[PDB]
Amino acid sequence: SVLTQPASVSASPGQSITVSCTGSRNDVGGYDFVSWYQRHPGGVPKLIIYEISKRPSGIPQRFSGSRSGNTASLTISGLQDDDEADYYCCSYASYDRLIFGGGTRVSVLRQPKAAPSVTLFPPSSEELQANKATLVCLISDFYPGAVTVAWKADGSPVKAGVETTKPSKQSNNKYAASSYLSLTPEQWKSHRSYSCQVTHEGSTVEKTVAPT
Amino acid sequence: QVQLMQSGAQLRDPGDSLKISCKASGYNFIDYHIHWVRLAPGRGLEWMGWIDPVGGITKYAGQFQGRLSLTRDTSTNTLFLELSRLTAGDTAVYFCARSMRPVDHGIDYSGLFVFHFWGRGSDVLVSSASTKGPSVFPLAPTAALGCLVKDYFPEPVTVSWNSGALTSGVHTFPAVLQSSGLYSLSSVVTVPSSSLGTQTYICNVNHKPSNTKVDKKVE
Repeated sequence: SVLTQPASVSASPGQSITVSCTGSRNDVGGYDFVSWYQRHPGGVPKLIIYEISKRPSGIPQRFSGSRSGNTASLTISGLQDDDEADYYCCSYASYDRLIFGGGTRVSVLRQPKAAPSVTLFPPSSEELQANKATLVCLISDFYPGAVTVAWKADGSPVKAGVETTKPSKQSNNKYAASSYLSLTPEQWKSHRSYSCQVTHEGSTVEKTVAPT
Repeated sequence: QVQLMQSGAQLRDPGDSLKISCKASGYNFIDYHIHWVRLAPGRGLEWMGWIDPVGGITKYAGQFQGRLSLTRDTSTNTLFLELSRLTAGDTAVYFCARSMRPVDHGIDYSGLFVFHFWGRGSDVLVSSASTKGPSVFPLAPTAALGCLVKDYFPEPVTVSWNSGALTSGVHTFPAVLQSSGLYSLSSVVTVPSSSLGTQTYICNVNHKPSNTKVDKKVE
């Protein structure tokens, strides 16, 4: 099971954000054993909150935790640069299990928001002649560094064959990422279009290519 | 003073076992349950299981039942993880972490359910490569055109354009790791259109591990 968290949230220094963590009566709702973990890019997770609202040693009270029904929430006030991280909720689950949320990127904005440039390439004729096919979705110049990518074949979602990179800081402090959809040529030619959908700060950019 | 010292990163074949260790210090070893947790791409943190150092009793998460074995050596304060029959889905950073508080059996288990002190992590990649040169494909087209540098191992690859003459508007993206355990990257140049057809564009790909140097014209 995966407790449900938003993919990302952002705000400016000195402001407050809240991250939700939605579970069930057999975990978040059923026991008072909800904890939160902070993880910096390339870093080690660190405990921020336990038993829903308690803070361990070293955590200031501007970090706070609550619960309503099956949803736990972490609030961070007075946002500082060090607060930019992935946050994970975690709950005991019946019986004798622990389950994590999928994580939320909290960004502390230090330059204006910038939407991603998206470029989608269809498979090349040379690749098809090698009996293979790859769609390439390139994502650049976005800020802050959090995106999600979804793929559509015609009007439908496609989950198989998708590999997506983490965002990488560019020279200009904006970010780049990319997503690859691997297909058989038969699969490629059997649809009328494929779409790459990039979501950033609540808005989705879509690019489409067609086999013909 | 609580410290968990993990063994390092590893590269493993599909079907191999993964064995990692975690040496504990700065506390009474037998008093604390130890957890293992991993951070896997496209997934958040994933709890794998805990072990009680007293009698070696464990609890495993459902998805690792039948493929995970947690053990302990009390005389060396060391914890071991063995994960069987690796697949690409097992590429992840593996952590050991200490429970918050000792268990009071039959009375209080609350401390079992919190990860307080963490190992530094063991970054694991599951791939059966083997040095392998890339296949380079043109990405046909201000306009954007590129080269796809597909299926190589290991890193890195370098890409230049027009024998080094073209640098403006060039964006070479970080590589993705495919479930095949092979890397792919793309390099894209944004050129003034009207210079299209007027100008030839060639990407020059270098993969030193396999000694491959490819030029690819992008029509």
